[PDB]
Amino acid sequence: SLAADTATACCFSYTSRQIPQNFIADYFETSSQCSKPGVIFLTKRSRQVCADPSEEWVQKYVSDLELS
Amino acid sequence: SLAADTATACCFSYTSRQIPQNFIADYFETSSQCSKPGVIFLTKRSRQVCADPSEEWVQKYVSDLELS
Repeated sequence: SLAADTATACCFSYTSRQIPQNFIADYFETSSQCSKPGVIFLTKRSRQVCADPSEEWVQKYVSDLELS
Repeated sequence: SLAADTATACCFSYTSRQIPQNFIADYFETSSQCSKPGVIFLTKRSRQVCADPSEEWVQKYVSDLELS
């Protein structure tokens, strides 16, 4: 099940404060074509939050999502 | 009326063939932070189409949208 082609989402700035984990609904990695490495978190209320893939809390949140 | 911050849409490739103009519903210019200059057209069926801002048919479609 492939996705219809579409503009690419990119992160040009990261959130400076960690999101409460109970807000997190999903995540996905941004394209490498983008200027900066990126993790976009999706909240329960469908807010998009750009995050630094190198930060530990980001890596933790991603891991918790993947292993459940 | 400002917009909630969000991942930035970017175009990393342009459509190679011109869209039928009666398909076009709206347009917007992509951020300059993006790698490439971009016009994203939005079709009646909400398809997103990346287009080269330098091409004449793109400039024409944008003009027709702006002046109506």
